[PDB]
Amino acid sequence: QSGISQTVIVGPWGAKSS
Amino acid sequence: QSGISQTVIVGPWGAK
Amino acid sequence: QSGISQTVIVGPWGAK
Amino acid sequence: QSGISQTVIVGPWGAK
Amino acid sequence: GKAFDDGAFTGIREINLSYNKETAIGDFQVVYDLNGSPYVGQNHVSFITGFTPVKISLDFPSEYIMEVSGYTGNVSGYVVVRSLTFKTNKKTYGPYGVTSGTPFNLPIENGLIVGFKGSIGYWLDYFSMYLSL
Amino acid sequence: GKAFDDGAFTGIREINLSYNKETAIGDFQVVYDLNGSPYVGQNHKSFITGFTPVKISLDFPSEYIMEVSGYTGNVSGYVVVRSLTFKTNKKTYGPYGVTSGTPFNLPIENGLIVGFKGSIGYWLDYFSMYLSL
Amino acid sequence: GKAFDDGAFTGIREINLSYNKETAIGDFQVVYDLNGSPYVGQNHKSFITGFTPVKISLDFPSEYIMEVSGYTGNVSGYVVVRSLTFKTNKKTYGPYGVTSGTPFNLPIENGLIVGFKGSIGYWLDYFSMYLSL
Amino acid sequence: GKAFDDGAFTGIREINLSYNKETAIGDFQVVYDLNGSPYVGQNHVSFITGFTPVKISLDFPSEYIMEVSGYTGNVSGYVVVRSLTFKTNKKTYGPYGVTSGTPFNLPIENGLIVGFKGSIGYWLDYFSMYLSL
Ligand SMILES: OC[C@H]1O[C@H](OC[C@H]2O[C@@H](O)[C@H](O)[C@@H](O)[C@@H]2O)[C@H](O)[C@@H](O)[C@H]1O
Ligand SMILES: OC[C@H]1O[C@H](OC[C@H]2O[C@@H](O)[C@H](O)[C@@H](O)[C@@H]2O)[C@H](O)[C@@H](O)[C@H]1O
Ligand SMILES: OC[C@H]1O[C@H](OC[C@H]2O[C@@H](O)[C@H](O)[C@@H](O)[C@@H]2O)[C@H](O)[C@@H](O)[C@H]1O
Ligand SMILES: OC[C@H]1O[C@H](OC[C@H]2O[C@H](O)[C@H](O)[C@@H](O)[C@@H]2O)[C@H](O)[C@@H](O)[C@H]1O
Repeated sequence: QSGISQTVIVGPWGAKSS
Repeated sequence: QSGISQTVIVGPWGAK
Repeated sequence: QSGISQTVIVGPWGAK
Repeated sequence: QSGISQTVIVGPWGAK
Repeated sequence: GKAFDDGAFTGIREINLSYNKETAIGDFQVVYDLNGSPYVGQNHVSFITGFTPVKISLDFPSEYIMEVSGYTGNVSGYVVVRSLTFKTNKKTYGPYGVTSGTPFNLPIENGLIVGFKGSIGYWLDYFSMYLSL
Repeated sequence: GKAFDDGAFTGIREINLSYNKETAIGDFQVVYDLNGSPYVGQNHKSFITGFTPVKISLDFPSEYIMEVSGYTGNVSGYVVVRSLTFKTNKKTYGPYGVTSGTPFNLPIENGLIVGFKGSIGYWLDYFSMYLSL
Repeated sequence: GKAFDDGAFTGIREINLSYNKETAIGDFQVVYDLNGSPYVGQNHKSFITGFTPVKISLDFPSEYIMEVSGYTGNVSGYVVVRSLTFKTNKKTYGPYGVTSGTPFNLPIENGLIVGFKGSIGYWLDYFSMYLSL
Repeated sequence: GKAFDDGAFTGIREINLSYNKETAIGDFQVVYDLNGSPYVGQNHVSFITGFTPVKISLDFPSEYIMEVSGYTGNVSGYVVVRSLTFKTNKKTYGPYGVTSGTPFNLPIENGLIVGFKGSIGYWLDYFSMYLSL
């Protein structure tokens, strides 16, 4: 992995990103 | 505190 | 619970 | 990312 | 309805649910993954029958749910989950049911759904989801 | 719009945002808690002005958000967040903005919102939330 | 030896292990808790016999492990785990095996041990632990 | 000694400590990562002076700690951390200090060190680490 901590991310709400 | 593991929980959606 | 985030903490090593 | 959940793992202790 | 709580697991392998084009979501059962082995969750059945069954077999572990959306509405004086849609990184499953009422959606940027809990009487009354990395 | 990503912290102390009763949400800024100390995040502003400011001061740490809801909809041909409401274990803040369009809501049964990210052009185009235990 | 990986669960209810006062730790098996139900893990046995079995029955969920310690040493040309000790918030179990060699210890201020993995040949070659909140 | 608690962050960019090869570890300070930006942690200084400074600059984010090990033991009547070593996926830093006494080591298969807490009087009395995914 990398040295960056990660967490759960919900969303996004609004304009579509995917 | 408790010997029970825990998790994030979202909801509920629907009847109150 | 409270409004403070938690994390796993291992230790301590050294004096009691 | 895969569909497999992850958790922190410490070790190993013993043979290498 | 009768409450249920599946708990948290390692992942999701398959979802079996049933619906009715005139009412809402009926039965609900999940086949989770438990440390590499399939684990069949208990089958939460409706009090009645006449539903159309659906089987969603995910190509675990490369395919997984990225968004869950649906509608909650009134049926026979009860607020219940009338529809559900599951979007994975490979396909969209649904919508299943009736898309009338109040919408809701849960898109995930980072993390996975690892468990379900809720209540089912005649139809799915409500539900929550367990989230983890 | 211009994208932003505050990242994750240990809690939330205060939220500052602006809206317009005829358009959508404009500016967004948060004062997070960082291991017991206030950490002032950057102010993410709209490319324009004329918004009504609002300050949400939480009685940290006994008071925390339990549910976030709002509305997304079309404005000038773009899809944006038009309204937001913050419900804590002690009070409800909002709604702020135009309660028109498609509703959404995120109730938290167990966990905490610890960060925000999104995009703002003339208005808030979209946003996500960091959740942790 | 033969590698094993139990995976992650909800907690620990019971630990069954065997040792030899002259060599090291042999068999290793755990009864985990899976969302409120006991779940018996595979029994990981030594290639040989002659060990003394030990059952550590925890008063789940009020009693849980707070520290694991032991000794790793050389036995007949192999580096193995020669001894283990489990300390819970209620008492201390062990030491079991031979308290000789290089010591190691993992105290936990916040969190829980929810799984085990390792390898067992004639004796316990090595092991790791899964930690979670 | 005087207790300290830095809390949890996003990662580790640089470690600055001082030691005395004939006694133990003295000063301790960490430059953390806070969502992509450097965050200079408070400097935890020894009650006395005369230590040798050491700077550990990590090639963040491609380089990170995989194992922390060391020794504890007495210096006069007090038990303290006599030595420390930091192994990353690229280099090994140390050992620094008296490599004698009671050994300890914490290898990490999956996860990251994201914070430190402990106590320092004349020397580093003891310490703990924050772990996260
Ligand atoms: O799933 C929704 C709802 O189902 C059950 O009750 C609905 C049922 O009640 C009867 O008394 C009425 O005659 C019939 O028309 C209704 O459909 C369940 O008992 C209830 O709690 C709720 O779950
Ligand atoms: O927030 C919605 C939207 O804002 C920008 O576009 C709106 C508007 O910006 C003005 O500066 C221009 O004069 C006008 O032509 C644009 O329509 C942003 O560019 C867009 O991506 C989106 O964020
Ligand atoms: O870090 C270890 C220790 O530091 C302080 O005590 C040091 C102590 O050493 C004695 O030999 C000296 O005569 C005396 O002046 C010093 O106080 C600290 O007080 C102690 O709690 C502990 O942290
Ligand atoms: O547990 C330590 C060690 O155990 C095994 O080695 C002991 C003997 O095992 C077999 O009988 C083999 O025939 C002999 O060569 C060997 O001495 C195991 O094979 C090791 O990998 C290791 O686990």
